[PDB]
Amino acid sequence: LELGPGGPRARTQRLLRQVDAPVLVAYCSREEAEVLFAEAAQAGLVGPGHVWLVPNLALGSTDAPPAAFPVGLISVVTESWRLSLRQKVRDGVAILALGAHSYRRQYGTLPAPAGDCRSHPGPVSPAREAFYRHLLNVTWEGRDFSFSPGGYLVRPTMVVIALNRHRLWEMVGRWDHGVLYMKYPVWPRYSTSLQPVVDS
Amino acid sequence: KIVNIGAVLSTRKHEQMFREAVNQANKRHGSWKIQLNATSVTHKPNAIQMALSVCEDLISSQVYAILVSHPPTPNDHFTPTPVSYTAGFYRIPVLGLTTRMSIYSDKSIHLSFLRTVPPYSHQSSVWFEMMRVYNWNHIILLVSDDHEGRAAQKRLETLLEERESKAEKVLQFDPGTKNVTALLMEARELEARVIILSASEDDAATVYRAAAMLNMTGSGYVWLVGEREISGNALRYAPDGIIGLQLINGKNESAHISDAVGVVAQAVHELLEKENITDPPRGCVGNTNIWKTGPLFKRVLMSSKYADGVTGRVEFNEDGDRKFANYSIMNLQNRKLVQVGIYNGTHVIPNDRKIIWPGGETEKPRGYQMSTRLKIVTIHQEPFVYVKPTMSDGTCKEEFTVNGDPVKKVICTGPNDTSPGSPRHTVPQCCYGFCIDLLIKLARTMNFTYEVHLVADGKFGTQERVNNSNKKEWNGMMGELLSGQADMIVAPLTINNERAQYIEFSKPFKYQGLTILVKKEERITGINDPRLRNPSDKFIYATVKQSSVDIYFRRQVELSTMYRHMEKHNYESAAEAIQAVRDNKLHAFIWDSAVLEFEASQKCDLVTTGELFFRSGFGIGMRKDSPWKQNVSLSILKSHENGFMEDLDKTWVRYQ
Ligand SMILES: *[C@@H]1O[C@H](CO)[C@@H](O[C@@H]2O[C@H](CO)[C@@H](O)[C@H](O)[C@H]2NC(C)=O)[C@H](O)[C@H]1NC(C)=O
Ligand SMILES: *[C@@H]1O[C@H](CO)[C@@H](O)[C@H](O)[C@H]1NC(C)=O
Ligand SMILES: *[C@@H]1O[C@H](CO)[C@@H](O)[C@H](O)[C@H]1NC(C)=O
Ligand SMILES: *[C@@H]1O[C@H](CO)[C@@H](O)[C@H](O)[C@H]1NC(C)=O
Ligand SMILES: *[C@@H]1O[C@H](CO)[C@@H](O)[C@H](O)[C@H]1NC(C)=O
Ligand SMILES: *[C@@H]1O[C@H](CO)[C@@H](O)[C@H](O)[C@H]1NC(C)=O
Repeated sequence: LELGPGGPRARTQRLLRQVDAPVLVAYCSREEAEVLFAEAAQAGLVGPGHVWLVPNLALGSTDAPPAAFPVGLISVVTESWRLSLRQKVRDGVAILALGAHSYRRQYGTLPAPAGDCRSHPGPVSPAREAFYRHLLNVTWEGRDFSFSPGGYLVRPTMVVIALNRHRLWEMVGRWDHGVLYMKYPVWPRYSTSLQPVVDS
Repeated sequence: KIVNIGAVLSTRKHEQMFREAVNQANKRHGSWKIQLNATSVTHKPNAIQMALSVCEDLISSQVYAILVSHPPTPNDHFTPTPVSYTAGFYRIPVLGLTTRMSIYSDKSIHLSFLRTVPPYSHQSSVWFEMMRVYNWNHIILLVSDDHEGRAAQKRLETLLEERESKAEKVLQFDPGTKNVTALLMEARELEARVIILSASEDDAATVYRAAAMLNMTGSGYVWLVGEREISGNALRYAPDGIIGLQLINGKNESAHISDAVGVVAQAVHELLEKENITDPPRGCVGNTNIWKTGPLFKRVLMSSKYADGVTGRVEFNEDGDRKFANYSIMNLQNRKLVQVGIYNGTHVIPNDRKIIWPGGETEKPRGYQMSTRLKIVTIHQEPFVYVKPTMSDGTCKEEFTVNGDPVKKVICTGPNDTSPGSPRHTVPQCCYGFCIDLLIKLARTMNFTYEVHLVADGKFGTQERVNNSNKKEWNGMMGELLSGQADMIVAPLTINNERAQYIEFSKPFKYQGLTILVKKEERITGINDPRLRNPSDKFIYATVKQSSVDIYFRRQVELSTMYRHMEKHNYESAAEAIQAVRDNKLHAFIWDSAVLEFEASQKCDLVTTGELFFRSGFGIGMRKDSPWKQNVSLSILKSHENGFMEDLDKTWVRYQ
């Protein structure tokens, strides 16, 4: 889809009429998410018999779900999504501190801090990738924070959240690295406003 | 209205020429309603300082467009990157005219960056055309470990794969490192003779040096690289008679600037006829949101096809790249590149200087070299593969059969009874028997020389996930064949779907099935006994793990419960399970027919049961690509009508 400002609805809505799936997965931005939610609202594919999925990118504030967001949408995020910013900062500082302390345990020295902006060191300062390696494996409060070679967190513990019947975002389940848990072995398909329907 | 157009240059001459080009655009279209003005900045060695200069100079004015070129010094090839991020913060379009790196080609990080010249990765496209020129297939890929190398690899593999073709193999190397010859070693003996490569100039020089000292410049061998790999020290180390790729407009930065100004003028004039035009933010500080027409400008600049290019009609691709590229192919004859072809947007026309290939010839050599010396992998199986230690002379004591003929014994190297308790020292013992007999028969039939050795791990192999549930791959002989360690599978192997999904089989040279062995009423009734129909703990039954019957029990979902028993008692070889049954440790052993009735007729202390419920064939399985498939098929069929394996059965399995 185009989904940009002033995008031709006929080109989009026509193909939506050509869309016949009851279960969907979508990818877009949060503004594009709002636009497509409105577009499906006039398309009628928002109905209870319809399922649509989306990654974290098209989501804004979990505490601020816009009215365009339809009820029953579900995604998965980090467990720290309910932790306040202070807790996140403390955990990050703890990760850095434990990495530095592991560097000291292996060698007994503080990690060399970086320089200023009017120059740029060429070599990688082998102590620095030693610190990086000791930072590649982080565990705190039982939650591992070992990162990936791709520069991000690898093998994390995720929580699956779903918008509730009161337009509230709440967690339905948890993916613990090999195991799935989730409430509601059936999904309440509210009658486009409320009152989930019993499947025949 | 005045619109500012920005440039990033360090020449002090192309700056004034860019101003003159802005004036020329004004002459071509007119700036009475919408005045046009130019602005030039100088890229600096310090990335932070030049980014600050861009922020406080080019953003301090509501500049609608910006372009960049490379500095003469090869230091900081990614100089435009801070400019790209600065434009991205407000999502501003940016043009790079001189970059050849696919890093900038990414639009997930560089949203509105456009590049006139395609990167070195797009160079890949011409090699595909080269493949069409010479009707070649035996492609060997060599590439650096850098992101540019991986991107080029992906592009070229896509290009070769839409034609249902696949690269024979791919090799990756760490840039700047040495001792690459060893890597070249494991690529040296492959049957292919045409080569492709992707690296940097110093890496190109290193590999040129290695190939020269490895005699890789001989006949048949040939390869092709980009401009940077045939320049400077790389050109110095390059051999003569090597082919090379050249840009039509590699070094004329002025032409790039002219065409860029023209296309920018076209795009901006198409913009000004529209409404809701938002001025770009003035100054980084005080503005922290998106620019609205920025994405609009990129949308109308994808659609901008600039015909008045000095280098011709400039049409951007889906990703802002000039389509239908203009290249040339030279030949490095006597330390100079000489014209051998011109690449127009989709094909090549040769003109003169007939290609003098590195082997010293002027006629096109086939990019292939069939090997008479072939690799053979096997697994120990006494009725079909007899393995015995050799004595001091390097061989083992040969003996003559009852008929008086000697048994033909080949030198097979095995890691001293491969096991954790084995030192893994691969001693050359002697192998002989049925399979060896038929190998030597078909070999002298096809005259091809052979190298025989059993499998390293001693296991058949199955499609299994890589360690921590990563992608599926083959173990055992299928592993060595999908990797190329051997050429055919010479063993009483069981044909099946998944092997056929990756390997192929000839017509089966033997017909066989499955049955059970026990010791010495209590007759286990074949397969339909609730003793086995219903899994029972008191009764023990298993097979060899990573084998065909494993796949049998896996596909038979209703039998999965018995498969659950498999997980407890699966063996690794036949002999130890045979001893366990003779020791009554194992109640019953399911396995293939032929071996099993052979053992029953020989030892007579154990009894077989159950019919050959799974009809199957022992056939020569090997790679889909190689031509020996039909040849070996017809040869073994001719032996069948000749009853040669009947004589072999009389020699080995019958009369017991
Ligand atoms: C570099 O490119 C510029 C174009 O920007 C060339 O200048 C013109 O090139 C055309 C092509 O033959 C000539 O017909 C014009 O007479 C040239 N004009 C001027 C003012 O020179 C320039 O010749 C190119 N130079 C090199 C070395 O490639
Ligand atoms: C982290 O990994 C490094 C090796 O890269 C190892 O030396 C160190 O002991 C590890 N520490 C932890 C807590 O795993
Ligand atoms: C190169 O020289 C000859 C000719 O091929 C060959 O015998 C020799 O082994 C080769 N040496 C290397 C290092 O490849
Ligand atoms: C590419 O080649 C064509 C054919 O020779 C020639 O017109 C010019 O060099 C290039 N064309 C364009 C449109 O760039
Ligand atoms: C591009 O050049 C080729 C030959 O190099 C020639 O077929 C034609 O001029 C162009 N290709 C096509 C498909 O038109
Ligand atoms: C010998 O082998 C070569 C290549 O393997 C083949 O071309 C030739 O026909 C063979 N000759 C005989 C008599 O088998």
